[PDB]
Amino acid sequence: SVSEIQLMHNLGKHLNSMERVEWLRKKLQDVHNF
Amino acid sequence: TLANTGCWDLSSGNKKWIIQVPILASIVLNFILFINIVRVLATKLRETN
Amino acid sequence: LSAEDKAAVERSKMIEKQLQKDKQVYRATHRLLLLGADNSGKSTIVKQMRIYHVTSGIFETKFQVDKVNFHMFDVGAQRDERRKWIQCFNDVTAIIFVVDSSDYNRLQEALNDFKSIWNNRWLRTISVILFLNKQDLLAEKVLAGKSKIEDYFPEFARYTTPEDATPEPGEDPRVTRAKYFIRDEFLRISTASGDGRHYCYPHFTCSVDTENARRIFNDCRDIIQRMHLRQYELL
Repeated sequence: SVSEIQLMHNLGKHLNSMERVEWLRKKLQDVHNF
Repeated sequence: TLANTGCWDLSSGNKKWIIQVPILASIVLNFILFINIVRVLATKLRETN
Repeated sequence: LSAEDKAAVERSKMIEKQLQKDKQVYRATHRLLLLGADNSGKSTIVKQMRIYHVTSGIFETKFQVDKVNFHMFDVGAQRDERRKWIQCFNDVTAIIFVVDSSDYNRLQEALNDFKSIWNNRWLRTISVILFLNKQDLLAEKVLAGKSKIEDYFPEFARYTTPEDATPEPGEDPRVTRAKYFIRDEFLRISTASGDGRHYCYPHFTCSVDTENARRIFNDCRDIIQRMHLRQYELL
C-alpha cells in the first residue's frame, strides 16, 4: 500500500483515540467530583 | 458526496484505493521497465566485452 | 516604423514554422557515408540498395526500411586527397567502410585507410560499419591455394580460429580461418585506440546479398541506442 497515506490514516486514528481517552479522563474526574 | 465527515485525514473504507491503486500500478510498470532497461545494458556491454 | 517591424517579425515567424518542419524531417532521417577503394564492390551495393525506391560530385541514395529513412552519400568524382573534405562528415550517423577481402596485396592499404578514419581527431564519435565485401572470391581463392596469404601477412601462420567464431557447417575451415584473420586484423586497429567513444561492427558481405540494408538498420539502431545510454552515463 501507499505508505504516506497509510501513515496519515494511522495518525488520524491515533489522535482521535487521544481525544477519546482525554475525553474519558475528564469525565472520570467529573464523576469523581460528583 | 458519500461521507463528507470532518477532515479527510481519516479513512472511511476502501475509497482510499481510488488514489492508492493507480500509484501502485505505476510502480510495477516502472519496475518492469527498469528490468527491461537493465537487459539491454547487459546485452550491449556483452557485444563490446 | 511599427508596420515595418510587424511585417519583419511576421516574415521571421513565417521562416520559423518552415524551419521547425524542416527540423522534424532532418532529425527523422539518418545520414550515412559510404567509403572504400574501387577494388571493393561499392557500386554493386549502391544498386542493391536502390531497390528501396523513395564534375558530377557527391551522389545520394535514399532507402527506407521499417519506416526509417537513410541518406547514403558516396564521393565518386573527387580528388585523391581527403584530409579536408572528410571533416564535414563528422555529423553522419555512421560510416560504411567496404573492403575487398580477396585482394591481399591491397589489403594493407585498406587497413591504413581504416586506421586513418578510425583515429581521426574529428571522427572520434562516428561508428564504422565494416563490410568485408565479396567473400565468395576470397573463399574460391583460398580453396585454389595458388596465392598464399602467409606471404603477405607472416603472422597468419601463428593464427588460430577464434572459439567464438560460428562458421557455416558446409564451408571449408580454411575459408573461415582466413576471413576471421582479416576481421581480427581490422578489430586490432579498432580496439587499439577506440574503447567506448565509438565502436566498429564487422560484417561479412557479398555483392549480391540483399541483407545489407537490414544489417545497416540494425547497426544504426545499436548506435542510436548506445548514444542514448551514454547520455545517461550508463554505458
